[PDB]
Amino acid sequence: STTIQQNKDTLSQIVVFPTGNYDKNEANAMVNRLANIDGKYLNALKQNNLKIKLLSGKLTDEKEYAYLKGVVPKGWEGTGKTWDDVPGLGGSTVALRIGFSNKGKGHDAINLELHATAHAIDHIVLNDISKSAQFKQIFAKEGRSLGNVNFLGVYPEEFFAESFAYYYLNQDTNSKLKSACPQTYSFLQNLAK
Amino acid sequence: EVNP
Ligand SMILES: [Zn+2]
Repeated sequence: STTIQQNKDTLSQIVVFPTGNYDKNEANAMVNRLANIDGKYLNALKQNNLKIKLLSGKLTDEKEYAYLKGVVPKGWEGTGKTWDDVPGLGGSTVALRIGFSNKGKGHDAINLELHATAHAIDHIVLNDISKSAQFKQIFAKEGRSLGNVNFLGVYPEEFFAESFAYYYLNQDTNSKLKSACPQTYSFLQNLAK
Repeated sequence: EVNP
């Protein structure tokens, strides 16, 4: 209880709510799901001044993502869609459309905000560990075992982010990851130590 | 960096 509360306190210094009208209850639900992430990662995101921006409109309607209008995201080739249609972005920043958390809401992640925040942890906190030799070996064996083989199975950083989301979303996804991807699960367990 |  106290650890979840500490994580919510840390997130209060990371999450940026949109100006204007937005679904406050769903924004709170997204923060609560993010609070399941191990506090060491959250504290490191705060120290690096990473902001998790929750949005009520399209990502590319924000001034800082306007440059992505018409750009085809990695792994979205052939879909006829561009960044204008993507609900969640992670990496050097994090930007997330409120209401689009669940799989199928314009994206394929088990949870939008955990997946995007995993990219920021990978890139900012862990210095692109998903592209390290160690993780590439794990990805070579287990990277297709969550499905979405043309996305998760092709880009190790995507398999990392999705695995991270399974690890932290809830007890069921955590158990599913352990059964499907035992080496990835052990990798994530050891990373948090 | 950006990722979907
Ligand atoms: Zn991703």
